[PDB]
Amino acid sequence: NLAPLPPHVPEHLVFDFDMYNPSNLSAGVQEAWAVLQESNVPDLVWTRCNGGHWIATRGQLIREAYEDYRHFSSECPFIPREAGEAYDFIPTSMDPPEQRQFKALANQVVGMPVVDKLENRIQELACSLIESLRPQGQCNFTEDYAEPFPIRIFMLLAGLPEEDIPHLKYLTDQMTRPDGSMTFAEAKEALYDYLIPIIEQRRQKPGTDAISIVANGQVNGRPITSDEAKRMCGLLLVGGLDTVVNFLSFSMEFLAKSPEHRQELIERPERIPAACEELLRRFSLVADGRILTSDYEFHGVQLKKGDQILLPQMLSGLDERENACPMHVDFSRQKVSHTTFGHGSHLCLGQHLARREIIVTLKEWLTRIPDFSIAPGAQIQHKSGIVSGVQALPLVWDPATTKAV
Ligand code: HEM
Repeated sequence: NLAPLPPHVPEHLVFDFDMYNPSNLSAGVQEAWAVLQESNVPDLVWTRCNGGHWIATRGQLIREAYEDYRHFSSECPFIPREAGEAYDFIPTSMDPPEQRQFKALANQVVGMPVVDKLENRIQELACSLIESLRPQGQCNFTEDYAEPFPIRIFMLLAGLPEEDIPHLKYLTDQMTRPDGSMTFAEAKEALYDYLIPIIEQRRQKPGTDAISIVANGQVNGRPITSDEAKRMCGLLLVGGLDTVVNFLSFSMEFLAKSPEHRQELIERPERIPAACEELLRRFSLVADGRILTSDYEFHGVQLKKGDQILLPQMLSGLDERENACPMHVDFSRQKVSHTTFGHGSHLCLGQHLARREIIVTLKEWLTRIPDFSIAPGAQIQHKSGIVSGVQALPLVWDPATTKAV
């Protein structure tokens, strides 16, 4: 389904890439997206899929566009346009200076001090989850750890019932990896229907949870409104349920295939932090964009007001001009360059929480289950979207080789 080429788009700048169903998906989602970085592809292209939009294929441009909010606005960050228009999460749908105020409050509920406070709990859940799987000798990583671990920690932070996970997770997934079952506006509607009552109650009888903190916060000297609280909370929800979840599978899929990398971390644990960054670079998984606020010429290409442009955060670290041998995982890289957590005034607020959950998982898993692999006959399938993911990850191991700690 290709849309007719706009009058201002040069025919030679056309490359029909479908961010929701890339061609070589079978080889891995990152590999599938990296085709945009082949010699035959210009730095800035236009695809006719999903309504027609631009795509910046180089780290340099991606960074530039993200730094220039004057021309590239957050107002419409999702593709297709229908989704981006219905998109109203705070603070991502807003540009600075406005953005700053809300960013500050959000940082209060998921910032560093909060992570430091939840450390022991994160460590406890990881250990408990793993120890319970260790003797089984097998599991579907995606549903047995990748999902429960980060999500339960979030529900704990938000003070929400673990019984709502299935419902909430489904709605989130429809927003990043659309099933066609429902439009973005509907998924968004459903999620807000869930939050409104809760925020209401949290305004009258406040608690210590992130939701209470947000629902009763102060922005620009005055108090936050219900709508504003609802829109910010909706964003924390999507971030807490559909980000770390997927990243952990990509990483575990790789560690399961690379004994030498597992070994390296087991012997030189001081390398884990560095390893975490390299994996964040190699298995980057986010791709959203911006909207042109006016006609603007970007690197020789003429962009028209209203044009939407995808700035794949995942491509920056795969660009050979930024990292030599991009597809190779090297824990000892002198300089690990990436924009996995974004770039510009919208740099990820939950990156500290994320890194903590990743580093804990790596350390605690390899301690108890140092040797594991992917189940025979299983074919690991990836899925593309605003946030890419793994369908399932069947792992197997000899319990006799595990270590109860
Ligand atoms: C590996 C995990 C994660 C990745 C790769 C990631 C990636 C990103 C990216 C690329 C952005 C920038 C989007 C843009 O500029 O349009 C972002 C924003 C954000 N992330 Fe994360 N994120 C992760 C985990 C989290 C978690 C766990 C939370 C917390 C619940 C979270 C909350 C946010 C928020 C609130 C923003 C919006 C900040 C703003 O608009 O100013 N993220 N994230």
